[PDB]
Amino acid sequence: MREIVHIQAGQCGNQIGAKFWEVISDEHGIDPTGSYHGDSDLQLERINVYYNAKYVPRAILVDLEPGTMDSVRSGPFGQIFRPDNFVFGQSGAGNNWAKGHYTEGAELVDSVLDVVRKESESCDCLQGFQLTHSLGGGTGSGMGTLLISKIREEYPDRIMNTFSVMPSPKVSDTVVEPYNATLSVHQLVENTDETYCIDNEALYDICFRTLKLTTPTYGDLNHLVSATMSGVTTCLRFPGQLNADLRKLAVNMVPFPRLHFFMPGFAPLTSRALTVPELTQQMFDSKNMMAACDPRHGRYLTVAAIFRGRMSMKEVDEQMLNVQNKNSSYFVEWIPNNVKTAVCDIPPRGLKMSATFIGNSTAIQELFKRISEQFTAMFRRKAFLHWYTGEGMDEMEFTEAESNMNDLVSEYQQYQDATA
Amino acid sequence: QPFLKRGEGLARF
Amino acid sequence: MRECISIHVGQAGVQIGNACWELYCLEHGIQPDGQMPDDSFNTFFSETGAGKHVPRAVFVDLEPTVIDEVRTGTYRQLFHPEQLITGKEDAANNYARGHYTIGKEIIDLVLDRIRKLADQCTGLQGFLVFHSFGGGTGSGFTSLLMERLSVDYGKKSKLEFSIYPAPQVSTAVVEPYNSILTTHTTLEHSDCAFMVDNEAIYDICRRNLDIERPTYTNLNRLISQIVSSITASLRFDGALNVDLTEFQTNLVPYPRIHFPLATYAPVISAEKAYHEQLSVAEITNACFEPANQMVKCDPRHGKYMACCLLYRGDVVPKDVNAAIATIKTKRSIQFVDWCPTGFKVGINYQPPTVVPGGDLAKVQRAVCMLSNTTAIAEAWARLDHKFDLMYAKRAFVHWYVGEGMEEGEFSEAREDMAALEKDYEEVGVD
Amino acid sequence: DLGKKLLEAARAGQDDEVRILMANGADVNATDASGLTPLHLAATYGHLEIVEVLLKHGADVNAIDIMGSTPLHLAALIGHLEIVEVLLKHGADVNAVDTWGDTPLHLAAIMGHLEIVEVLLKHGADV
Ligand SMILES: Nc1nc2c(ncn2[C@@H]2O[C@H](COP(=O)(O)OP(=O)(O)OP(=O)(O)O)[C@@H](O)[C@H]2O)c(=O)[nH]1
Ligand SMILES: COc1cc2c(c(OC)c1OC)-c1ccc(OC)c(=O)cc1[C@@H](NC(C)=O)CC2
Ligand SMILES: Nc1nc2c(ncn2[C@@H]2O[C@H](COP(=O)(O)OP(=O)(O)O)[C@@H](O)[C@H]2O)c(=O)[nH]1
Ligand SMILES: [Mg+2]
Repeated sequence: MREIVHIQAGQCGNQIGAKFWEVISDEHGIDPTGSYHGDSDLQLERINVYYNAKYVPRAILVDLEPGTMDSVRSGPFGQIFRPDNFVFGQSGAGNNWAKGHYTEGAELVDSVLDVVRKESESCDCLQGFQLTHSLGGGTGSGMGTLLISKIREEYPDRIMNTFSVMPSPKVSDTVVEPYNATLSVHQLVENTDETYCIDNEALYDICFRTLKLTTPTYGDLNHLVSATMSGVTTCLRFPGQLNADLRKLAVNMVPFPRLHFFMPGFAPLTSRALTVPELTQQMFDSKNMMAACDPRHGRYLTVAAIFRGRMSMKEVDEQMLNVQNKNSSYFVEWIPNNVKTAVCDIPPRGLKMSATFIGNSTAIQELFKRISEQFTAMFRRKAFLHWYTGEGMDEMEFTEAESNMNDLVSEYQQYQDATA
Repeated sequence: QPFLKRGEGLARF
Repeated sequence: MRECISIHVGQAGVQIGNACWELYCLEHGIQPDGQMPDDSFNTFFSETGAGKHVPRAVFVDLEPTVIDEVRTGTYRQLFHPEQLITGKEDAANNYARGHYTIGKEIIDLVLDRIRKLADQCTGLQGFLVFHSFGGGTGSGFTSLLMERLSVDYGKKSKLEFSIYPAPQVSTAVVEPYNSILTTHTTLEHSDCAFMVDNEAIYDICRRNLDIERPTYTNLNRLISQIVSSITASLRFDGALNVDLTEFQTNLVPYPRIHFPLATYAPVISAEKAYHEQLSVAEITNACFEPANQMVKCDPRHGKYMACCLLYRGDVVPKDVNAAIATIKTKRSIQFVDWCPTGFKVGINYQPPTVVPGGDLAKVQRAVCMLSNTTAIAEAWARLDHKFDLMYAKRAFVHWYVGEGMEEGEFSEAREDMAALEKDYEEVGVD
Repeated sequence: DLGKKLLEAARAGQDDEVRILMANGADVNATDASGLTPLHLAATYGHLEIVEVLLKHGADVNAIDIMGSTPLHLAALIGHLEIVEVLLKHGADVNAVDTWGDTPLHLAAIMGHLEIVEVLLKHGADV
């Protein structure tokens, strides 16, 4: 498997998706024009995974709001994107998941799938799809999930990857967001193979406490997202020293089909290079998690760690081993060797040494508990419920999604306490 | 509108 | 002559094949293009008539990346292009993908290509199959191939060289499942299988070669040294193990218990300073040191079913007999009850060969001991325990059930493994 | 029925409708089937001017629907800060608990309405 087809939907989706292409274009040496200006054949060996040969990102930009396509098109790298790849409407979703999934989104979705299809048919061998979207709004959340289900119907055998930003009132105090995100999470447990939980709550806390930013902006939070996305895609994009696609990753990371929500992390955090012990310690530190969950409150089912930069592998293997040895309690003992390390000799821009963390931890239930409690608070007073049913959406879908997410929580809880 | 059921994605495996 | 076809399946199997065929060429003076300045190595190489010698070999992988390097590299002219077979998407560390969904897409193509090699054999003995236990292709497609070859070549022997996974050398969490599944489906179809524990090779490169982090090349060149020791009798017209059938005769009295332990000596760094060459006695004693085994397990603990000693180089028969005699008086060698206690000896008089500029020093005499010992049950038990831990939670099982496999095949495989552990236990109970 | 028209007008933010309806005698403390009054609905949907108008004209600031929800509950939940302050200025029960055991403070905290959390703390909210 080689090529990956990238979809970004909604405001959040397109803003994190744009930042993603800037980082990895800079990493691969692709200039804003689509011209290669890199200094190493390593940068080009797997350019094919994300780019079509000048190099054009295999990305489909989607929104029901018109202006967000204007804002990316004049963004720093807005010209690299294929013009035909822009699929947008004029109405908008109005922070309403049901408008995105069922009405405004349903009217635009076949148009997107035609662009998806022509990107797919151009692929040597399709490795899967990746989607960047927020779950708290209307387009990325509702229509993003509609796209996910449509792709899953047309490409049943392909991997579906998502980078989903979780709502936090710390960042958007909009009270319908728990509704939209619970409706989406329901979609996600059924229809994605891998979902990186990008928690705005954690993004804000990192920026506010760790980065000492008094008033973090979407640029500050998106700085952490873009660095996380570069890191988790490092082994897809750079020559290994690892012969693995998205499916082999999913196979080894996901022991149970519904438990496919990853807690990503990064070190060092930023807006002098670290030692390997520093890198390892910070990478397992709660402060470095992009999901607002304390990993010491749960247990790791599976962990993948990617180190970037010139560094001692015997030091890394020893650091990883003593962390597992010293904190064996935090690692499920009925998955032998569930902490896997990989290393890439190419570091990210402006850094000599970095480490990216992908944890399948039962502590992520705290994230879903947080959303569930906010969903239940709103749902029980039945506020704004008519905005959704008025779009044709059955009310039972609300209780269905809430039940599915609460089933998710207990399912994490039983593997948290399972013994061997 | 028909909606997604719990466990409906579990059928793929 | 009496041809053997070597089949290399998946990344591990291809890359070990590369090392093995590299070494065979060196051992017989064949060049990377098949040229050289009725020969016994005709079992492993066809001979055109313009003096081109072509390995009787098939390379199969379900994705093309590894085999693409063979097609572009130093030996791009050694193999038939139609010998090197690739699909488009691999088995994703998933036995079921390798055996069922993806593997069935290409199994017939693989058999057609094998049939064309076989049609150029006057008297095919059978097949040598190289593959990993942990890979989705190495495990899953190998089992499919071995089943099909038992039907299409009913009376031919089939031997395996398989890679045992180890945390120290790039294993994955599902590999234990893959190891059990392939072992169960292959068991009835393999006459003899030589397991290489990646941790043992790793240990040996680290200790004997002072390579702190062995590469696959490091590991595979050592592996190919042992493999060459095992197949030398088929390529140099030996007195012992002269054909594939003889491996069963000499090493496998009980068909299910067909996993001999390989112990090899001496492994010496080419960087080591001048030293006297080790005698026959010295290299023979080293055959009984656990650090030199290809699978980590305690032989002191087990009993022997069969034992062959394959010597290469400047080895005088009377010195072998004296060394063996010394072993029997000094070591506690116990055979299981109903197996004759004689060691079988082979001597190949040609100097052992190493890749020029590699890690392995060239030596005056080498020995590979093949001992079918119950001690290797300890390695099955290690595997089985890792399988049990995950399977008790049904962890990762859904990936397999989604790719054409029924969940019952997991317990069916595990049960077979449990009977295999009891086979070992009952054959050597005091 | 003027009460139901007033209820609809309060929920929709129809400031002139609320006035005219009241001028014709509409029941300021009308309830719908679940016990929600015009003040509940205006508090829920952020209609500050109608909230103030209802309270100037005899609305029960502490009315409860079936579920024990007061108007302060709903405004604290949806995040309407000025309405929270107005309800408190007219004597809303800062410590009122609804049928789920929730105080307005607790709904504000759950939803992350931190300015409202502080306002309630300033006005004697318990925790
Ligand atoms: N000794 C040795 N082991 C290898 C080599 N390549 C892979 N392995 C081992 O083989 C197992 C991984 O399986 P692979 O052979 O790479 O997988 P595959 O057969 O290509 O199957 P899929 O890639 O899943 O389709 C691990 O236990 C590795 O350590 C090699 O060149 N030498
Ligand atoms: C395409 O990129 C990746 C692909 C994979 C892995 C991974 O994490 C180190 C990646 O980088 C993000 C991977 C992950 C976890 C494992 O166990 C938790 C495993 O067994 C095994 C792996 C990988 N295999 C190895 C030997 O590391 C294969 C799948
Ligand atoms: N981290 C981050 N979050 C965002 C960004 N843009 C919007 N959001 C969040 O996404 C949610 C709103 O969804 P949005 O994408 O704006 O609505 P949509 O256009 O209908 O998909 C809220 O939780 C916002 O905090 C962004 O650029 N970065
Ligand atoms: Mg492979």
